[PDB]
Amino acid sequence: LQQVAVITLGIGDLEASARFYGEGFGWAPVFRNPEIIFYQMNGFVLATWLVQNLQEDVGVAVTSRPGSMALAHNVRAETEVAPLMERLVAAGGQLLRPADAPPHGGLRGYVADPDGHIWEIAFNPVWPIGADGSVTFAA
Amino acid sequence: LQQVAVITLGIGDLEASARFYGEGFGWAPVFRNPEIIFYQMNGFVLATWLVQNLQEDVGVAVTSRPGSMALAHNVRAETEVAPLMERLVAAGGQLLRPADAPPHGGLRGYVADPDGHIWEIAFNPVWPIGADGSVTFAA
Repeated sequence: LQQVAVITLGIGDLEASARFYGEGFGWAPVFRNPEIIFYQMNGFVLATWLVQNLQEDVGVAVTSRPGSMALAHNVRAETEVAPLMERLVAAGGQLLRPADAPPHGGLRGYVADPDGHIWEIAFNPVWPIGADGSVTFAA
Repeated sequence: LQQVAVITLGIGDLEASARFYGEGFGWAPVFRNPEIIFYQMNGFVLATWLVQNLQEDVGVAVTSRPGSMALAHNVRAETEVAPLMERLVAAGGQLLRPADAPPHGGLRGYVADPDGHIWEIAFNPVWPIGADGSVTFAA
């Protein structure tokens, strides 16, 4: 089945990460200990694990730097993009691209978390957002 | 709201990537063009976009190498971990860690896609998997 159970991001400091996701996104953890934090998302779990521990679990050297990837958070109105991005920046985020209209229409910007993981904050009215998140592609 | 709308992975070759996700995971795209492929997942969309295009959209230099992250796919029985991993490897995946029992119990291994993005194939009976994916953390 087409499923992702957990998105795990390697991080360097739990407090800094918790600040970004908690004070920036307004998310609350479902689990937390000195090495990992879990947030219940729309169909899966987001985990922020200290890099040393992630690397240890994989068994091979895993870089601490962000990679070729971006996670998008879609909002319900164009007026929500800018405000949310400001909140992320105020919570330790690094502004990468101020919100503007992408080729595929709508409005989107980019902000990276404290560890460099890229987040796209976007308004894309073409893709339905269900009652409890659940985003579905639509032509 | 606690939501991820899209997980975008930067890739170098669509055919190689499509082979891994299609022949390895058995997933089918909902959208595809010469630069990007979208797969409808459990509450969100997985996108594999040519790195040049991803970098262009963010506006800043974005590495082509994988980063400090891992995506997990949870199976419904311990006997499914090994077979699925073999299929991923046969589809171009790189075996990083043969399946074994992690500290938190269960069974899990790691295989990276053609571009280096790390996938954990795991059996974790403690976390419920709903009718259409939807994985939820449970103590």
